[PDB]
Amino acid sequence: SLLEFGKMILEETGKLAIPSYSSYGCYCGWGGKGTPKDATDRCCFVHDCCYGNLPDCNPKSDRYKYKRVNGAIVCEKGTSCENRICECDKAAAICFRQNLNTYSKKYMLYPDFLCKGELKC
Ligand SMILES: CN1c2ccccc2[C@]23C[C@H]4[C@H]([C@@H]5C[C@H](O)N4[C@@H](C5)[C@H]12)[C@H]3O
Repeated sequence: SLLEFGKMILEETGKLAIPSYSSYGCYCGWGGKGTPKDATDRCCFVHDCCYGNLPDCNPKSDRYKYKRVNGAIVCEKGTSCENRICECDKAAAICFRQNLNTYSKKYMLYPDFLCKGELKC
């Protein structure tokens, strides 16, 4: 759920998912249109796609458990949905951490009309 995801992000990047990741570019946060603006936005695109592979799960509200073995994220065993949701989130958190160097404040609160294009998962 958003509770685990938000905490994962904070731990990984040091940034508060809200508002650092919840209104960035074309895919980070409400939204799903156009060409991703940068690496961080691509992380959110892939994340969106990952959740898209789970039509009968509920990623925003289904809670999972995860632990950290030193710095590594390890998804704990739960229902099939919880395991798969956790893997989606873990990947996004790592992706965000891998692209912190290019994270740009100019993409925060990015206006909708500038999100143009088609990009299939
Ligand atoms: C296609 N679509 C869906 C079709 C059928 C079930 C679920 C989904 C979506 C809605 C949502 C979300 C991501 C994000 C995304 O932008 N949308 C996609 C993938 C999904 C994902 O959970």
